[PDB]
Amino acid sequence: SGFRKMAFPSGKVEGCMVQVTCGTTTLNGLWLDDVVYCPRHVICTSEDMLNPNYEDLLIRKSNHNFLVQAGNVQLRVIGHSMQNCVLKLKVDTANPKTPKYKFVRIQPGQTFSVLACYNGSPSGVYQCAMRPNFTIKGSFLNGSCGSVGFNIDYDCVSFCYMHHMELPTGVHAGTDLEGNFYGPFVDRQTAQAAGTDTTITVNVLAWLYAAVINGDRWFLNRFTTTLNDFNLVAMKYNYEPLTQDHVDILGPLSAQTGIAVLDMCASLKELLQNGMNGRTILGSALLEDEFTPFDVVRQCS
Amino acid sequence: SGFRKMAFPSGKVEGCMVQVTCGTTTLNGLWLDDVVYCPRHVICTSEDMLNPNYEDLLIRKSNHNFLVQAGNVQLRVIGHSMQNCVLKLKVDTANPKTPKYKFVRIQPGQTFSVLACYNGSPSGVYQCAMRPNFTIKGSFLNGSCGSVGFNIDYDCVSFCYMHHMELPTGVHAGTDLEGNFYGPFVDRQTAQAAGTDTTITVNVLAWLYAAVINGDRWFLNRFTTTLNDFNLVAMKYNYEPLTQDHVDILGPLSAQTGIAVLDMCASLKELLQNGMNGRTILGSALLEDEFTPFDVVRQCS
Ligand SMILES: [Au+]
Ligand SMILES: [Au+]
Ligand SMILES: [Au+]
Ligand SMILES: [Au+]
Repeated sequence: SGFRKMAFPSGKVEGCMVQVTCGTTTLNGLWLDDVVYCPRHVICTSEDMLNPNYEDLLIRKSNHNFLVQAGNVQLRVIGHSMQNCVLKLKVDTANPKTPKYKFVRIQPGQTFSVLACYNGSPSGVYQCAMRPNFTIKGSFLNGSCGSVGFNIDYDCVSFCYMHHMELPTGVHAGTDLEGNFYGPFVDRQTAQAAGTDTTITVNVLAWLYAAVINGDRWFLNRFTTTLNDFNLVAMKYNYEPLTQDHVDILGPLSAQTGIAVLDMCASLKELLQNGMNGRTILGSALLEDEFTPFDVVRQCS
Repeated sequence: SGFRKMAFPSGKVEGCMVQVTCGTTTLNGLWLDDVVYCPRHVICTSEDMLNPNYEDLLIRKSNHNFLVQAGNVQLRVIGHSMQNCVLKLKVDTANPKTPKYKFVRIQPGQTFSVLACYNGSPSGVYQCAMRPNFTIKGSFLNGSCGSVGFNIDYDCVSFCYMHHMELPTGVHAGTDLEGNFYGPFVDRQTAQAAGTDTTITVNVLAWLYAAVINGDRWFLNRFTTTLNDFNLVAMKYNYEPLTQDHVDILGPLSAQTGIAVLDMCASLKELLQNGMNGRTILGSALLEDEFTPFDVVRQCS
C-alpha cells in the first residue's frame, strides 16, 4: 500500500539530453534519431528577448553556429529549420539511445513527468500537470530551457512538453514538441499573465478515491448530490465543471471502491464548504489535483 | 525559480534492476558487478513469514533454485550467501550497466530517491526520507520488495535502502545494502510498531528557507528566540531537538537569505503555535520536513 507523488523512470530520456549552444546562449536539447530539438530562443541574446524578430535573427545563423554536445562527443549539424517555437537541428549521426517515442499534445489537466536539465545533464525528475490556464508549477532555474515533459506507455515515450518561459508571476510556460505553446504565451520577455487558475475537479475526485483504498475515510459522509448542483458549488470555489466524461473515467475507481461518483462529489462538496478542520488526507492538508484518474489506478495496481 | 519535490534521475539504477525468483516467490534484485542483491525473504512462503527460521530454509536452497532474470537474458548463479537480511547471489557475468557506486547507511532525517519496481521492471520514482523512527512513507505494493533507495553524487550512486516490509500501520521498513534493518524491525510477519514519529526540525527550517527565496514570506515575523527556548516548543509539538550542528548546516541558507537561524526558528515557533490561518507555504498547507538543508541548496543552485 501507500500513495505518493510518482514520476516515470527518466532513464529513457536521459539518453536524449544534449547541450546546445548558439553564440553566447546555452540550453538543453532533445536528441531523437538524427534531429536535435531545442527552444528557438537559443539564437537570442538577453537584450533580444525584449522584442525578438526570430526570423531575422535566424537569417544570420549558419549550421556551424550551433554547438550540439553530448558529453565528450560533439555532434555535427548539417541542417537547421524553425518549426514554430523550436529549432530542428539535423545532425549526421543518429542517437543510439533513441527510444520508442511519439510527439503528443496533452490536454489540460493531464499529467507528465519532467526531467530537469542544465547544460544537457539531468538534475532531477518530478511529476507535473498542465493547469487549466495552460501553465505548470515546476522547478526551473536558469539554463533549464530545453527540459522536457513526457509520459511512458510501457515502451513508448510520449514527449509532450518543452520548457521555454518563466512568467513574472512565478509559473512556467512552454510548448509541445511541435513548437506550439500551451496557452496564449509567446517566447518573448514581456508582461504575460495566465488566467484564473482553476482546480482539475476530476483529478481531485480520483485523489479522494485513492485515499479510500489506503485507509483515509473520515471525509466520507452520508450525503449525495446531483451533477448540476455539485457544479454550482464547484464553480463557486473555482473548480472545473465536472462532465459526464469525467464521471465515466472515474468508473473503475467508483466500481472498485463501491462509492458512486455522485456520493464522492458530495463528500468533496463538504470539504469545499467546511474545509478540513485541521485534518489531512493522504498526508496533505489541502486538496491535491495533480493525479489523473489513470495515475491513481497506475499506483493502486 | 520554483520549488518542487525532486528525485534523482533513475537511469543509472534502472540498468541494475533484475527479477529474482525462488520457488514460488518473486521479487526485485540489484545487479552490481557480478553480484545480485535481494531480500532474503525470497526463500520464504506466505506461511513461512509467520515465523521463518531463515538459516534452515536456506539449507534447502541450491544455486539453481535462484532464477535471476534481466529481461530476456537469464543470469547463471554460481554462488549464494546470506548477509544479514539480504541474499548475495554471485553470477558469472558482470553487469555492463554497472555505475560508480558505494553502499551507504544514511542517518535519520536524510533523504533519498526510490525507484519503485515490480518483476525487475521500473515503475516510478519518488523522493523519500528516513523518519526519526527509521520508517519511510512510500508507495510499495505487492512485489515491490527489492526496490532500492539511492543518492547520486555527480557520478557516484550511493545506494542506501532496500525495501523489505510493510508494517500493519501502513508505513514501510527495510534494510541498508549490507542487510541491516533501519530500526528495530525484523523480516517477519508479526506485530511490529515504530515509535512516535517526530518531525525533522532541521529539515523544516531548510524548507522555510527555500520559501523565502521563492516569494513566500508571510510567515516571517519580527521575533527571535534562543536555541533552548525553541527546543521547549519543539519538544511540545513532537519536533526533533535542534542542535548546534543543525545550526551550522543551515549556515549557507542563513547567509544567503540574511535571516539568522534563530530568527527563522522564531517564525517556525509561531507557525507551530498559531497554525497557518488557512494559508500555504510553497503550495503546501502543512510544514514539509522531507527536504534536507542540502536538498534546498541543490534546487536553488
Ligand atoms: Au533557459
Ligand atoms: Au511508439
Ligand atoms: Au515483495
Ligand atoms: Au564511487
